[PDB]
Amino acid sequence: ESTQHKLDRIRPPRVQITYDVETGNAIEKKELPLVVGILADLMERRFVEINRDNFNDVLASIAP
Amino acid sequence: ESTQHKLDRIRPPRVQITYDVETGNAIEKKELPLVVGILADLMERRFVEINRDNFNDVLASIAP
Amino acid sequence: QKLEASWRGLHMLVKNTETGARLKLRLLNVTQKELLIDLEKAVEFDQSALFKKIYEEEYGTFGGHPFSLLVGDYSFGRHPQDIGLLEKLSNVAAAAHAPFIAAASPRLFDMGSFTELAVPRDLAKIFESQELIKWRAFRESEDSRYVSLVLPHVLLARYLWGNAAWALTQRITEAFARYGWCAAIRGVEGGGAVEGLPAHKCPTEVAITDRREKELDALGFIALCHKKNSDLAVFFGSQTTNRPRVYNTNEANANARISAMLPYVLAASRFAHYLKVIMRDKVGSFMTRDNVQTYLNNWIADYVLINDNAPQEIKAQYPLREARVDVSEVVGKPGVYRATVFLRPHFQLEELTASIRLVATLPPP
Amino acid sequence: QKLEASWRGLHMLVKNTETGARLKLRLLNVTQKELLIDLEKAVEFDQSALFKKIYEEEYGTFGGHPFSLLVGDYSFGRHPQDIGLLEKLSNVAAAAHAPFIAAASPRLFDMGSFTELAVPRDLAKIFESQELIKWRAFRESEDSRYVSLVLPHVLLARYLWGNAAWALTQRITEAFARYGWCAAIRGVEGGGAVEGLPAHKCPTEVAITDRREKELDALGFIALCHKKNSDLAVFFGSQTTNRPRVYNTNEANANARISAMLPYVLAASRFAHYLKVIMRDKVGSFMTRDNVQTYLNNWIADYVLINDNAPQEIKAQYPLREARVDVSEVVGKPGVYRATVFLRPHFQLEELTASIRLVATLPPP
Amino acid sequence: LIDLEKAVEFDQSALFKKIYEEEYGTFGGHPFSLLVGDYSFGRHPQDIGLLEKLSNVAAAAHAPFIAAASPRLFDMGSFTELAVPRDLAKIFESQELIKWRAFRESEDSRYVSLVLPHVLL
Repeated sequence: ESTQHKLDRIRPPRVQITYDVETGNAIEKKELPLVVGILADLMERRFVEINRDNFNDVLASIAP
Repeated sequence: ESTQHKLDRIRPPRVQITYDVETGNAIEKKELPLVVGILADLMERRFVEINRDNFNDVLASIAP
Repeated sequence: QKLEASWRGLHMLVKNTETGARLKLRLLNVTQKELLIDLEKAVEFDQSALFKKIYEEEYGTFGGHPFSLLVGDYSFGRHPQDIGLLEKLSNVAAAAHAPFIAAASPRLFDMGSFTELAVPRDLAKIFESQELIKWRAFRESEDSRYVSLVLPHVLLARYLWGNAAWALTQRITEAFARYGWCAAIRGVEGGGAVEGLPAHKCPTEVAITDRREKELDALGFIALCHKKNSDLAVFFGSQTTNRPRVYNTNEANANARISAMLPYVLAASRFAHYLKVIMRDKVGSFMTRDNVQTYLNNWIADYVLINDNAPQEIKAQYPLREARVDVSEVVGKPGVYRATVFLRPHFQLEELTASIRLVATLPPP
Repeated sequence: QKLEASWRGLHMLVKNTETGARLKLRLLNVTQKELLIDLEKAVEFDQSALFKKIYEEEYGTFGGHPFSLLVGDYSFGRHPQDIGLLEKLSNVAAAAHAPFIAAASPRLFDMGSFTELAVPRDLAKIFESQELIKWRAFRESEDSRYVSLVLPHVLLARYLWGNAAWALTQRITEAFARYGWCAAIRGVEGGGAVEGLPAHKCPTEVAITDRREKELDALGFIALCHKKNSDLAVFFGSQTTNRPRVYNTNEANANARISAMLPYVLAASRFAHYLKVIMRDKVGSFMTRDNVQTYLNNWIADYVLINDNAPQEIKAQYPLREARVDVSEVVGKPGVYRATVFLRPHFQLEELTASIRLVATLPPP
Repeated sequence: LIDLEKAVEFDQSALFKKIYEEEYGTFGGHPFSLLVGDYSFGRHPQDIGLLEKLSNVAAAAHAPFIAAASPRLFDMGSFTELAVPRDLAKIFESQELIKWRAFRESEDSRYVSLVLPHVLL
């Protein structure tokens, strides 16, 4: 809750002003990433995130 | 209230004359200054007005 | 250096600002730790020294001149107390409708200096770190639209580097002096030009490409971009730290996006200050709901410019392209009203995607 | 000081009031203890000297000019005899339809001086004390709507501080002189401005923020609010000490709220005085129930203004936006009637809650 | 100042009688067209108070009043210092000039003009 709206309730002034985003009847659209799980022969293990930046670090940690 | 309009009520003459500004349906437009609050590491303290004229005085009173 | 940079940055702002009847600078000498202590130890949010001085003494007092803007000569990193202080400051800024401007620390980017800003392949990847959970939460908050962070430092570690918040504040004060409103504070021609920089070497610590500037804008920062082979740098973006929410309607998305832009937030805050003052003057007068609505719509009409073909310098003088005030009664409470103030600003160019096509004949549009 | 303040406050009121055929000031020299003794020792409520002099000799006598208003140059604290005296005074004021105005003591707030008024976080918390049981009971009483308490003192302990009841009384007398009615006694533009104060330092002992003024209004006080950096202070509120009862219908809540407001209570009291005089003149004439109803509705029509778009100065001259008198017979009693007089005043602005929204397109209302 | 302050009512002062009643308000009178006061007015509270009362009398009779501004109004010992301040308007923001600003906002102040600086005789 914005502090502006807290002043609606806690000792409000006669002229109480807040800023609000006009959203009408819109609903929020949360987006999910695409997650690809890779199983390869390269309970305590884990799906380690891999990308172009850290690829060689993951190769080193696997140490084939 | 102008003293001219006081004479409308207090023992007025037969011919009572006042001066007035013709404003029609206009509303007054009070202007607010732009106020910039500066917070810098230079209840009892205060926001002291600073400008080109008193800059050195404020520097001295801060006394870095 | 650190003390000299603060005083010299302050002196440059004061010397280059047309202070007078319509423009005042007010200075509070306080350290970052003192601000943190005052905000954290307050018994209630409205009891802190900062809240009293910023909200109550000016915005909330008969005859006060509300703070239009707050500039903090501080850098904010990823440290938990830094983000906590930013959150408390955002709360105070939101209460008084006084947007707050400070500097991003290089530590926010896990950098020792902004000279490393061009090194990472992807900036957004940095801000996925678990160390930035609090920062992302702050970006999600409503009151974060009242906090803007600028980067990098500007030449005034053997060089005297200053906070770029001083330069952005100077852009704002120049815009007010020339036009009476603070929207025109970005771009080469839209008021974002910081001219006359020392030319010894980038006067802004690092060259920022167009793509990098866009990344930084998306991450909630206002970047100062040096024009190569010149003594000039430009604030291309004017994005607050607020991350707009994404909705299923075009109208809601557009409204969320513009409510996170510093120029428009500044204009809306100015209208909040004006509404406070004029309606306080109207308390106690004989007014119906219709009287209030007519008065407020009449008053705001003077700030509206319909002509979208007006030049830049004219549009800068009028914060609104459209406005409307709707007023309603509160049942059971004579003389008590609620209003909604819709403000449609003049919008500033953000992006352009262009396709060039050689043709033997021009196709119809 | 205390004697000088009383005489100087009185002299200022006398000098600044257009006394004449239509406006009279009458003075009773009496101490607070003497009033307490007279009211407590009366064998019956209508036997006290105050009741005789205020009700019987003017309101209750053929040819009398009823007291329109009573101003008491006294401060009332939380002491049991203070609240008891306030209650007895309220009874006399209610009987004669003559609202009483006096000063709140700082001791009512557990305060040595009103310079401490900004210190407490929450004023309403103070009035939960067990020491204020009698005060809360008084606020619950019907006749408390005829008592208003004003604070703080106004500059005329080394400074000559006066009762602000003098300033409020002056507002009332100016309103009557200019408009013939006493509704326009609050606000910057609605008649609440006290001008030309000594500017040496707050001329009203303490700055009162908007939020604190609203708190005080909710607690049953009329606060004088200094405009910062000026020689002006304003009565924003006009609330009596009465705490309105809360009901399950909008109409009952609205009626209870307005019946606790000093301007409307003053107007209703004036109509009570007029009804007493004119109906006393009609006793003994040949009149049916319908004759009485027609006469009273004809007489009151001159005070009604339907145009809600009239300016403030015009609305100040007409106490009513609507009125109706209903008369019924009393079975078995020829020539005996009962009437209900409904008065709908012009309502003054009390509160406004506004939401400011930046939009790319104006939504429909 | 004494005559204007001690009058029982605004129309009872000697100045009001002489300026309004005896000429503007009397059959056969020749109304005063203008009033000139050989006085200087500073920032002092009784100076501004006297100016306000004089403005009331001048407004009643429609007789504009002309006098001199004191250098003390500008926080100056002499008008030889008039070119010294960078910004004159800044001087009149002082808390010592609250009463002067209020007077400037009054309606009857249009019947008061203040001239400066002194002229060599």
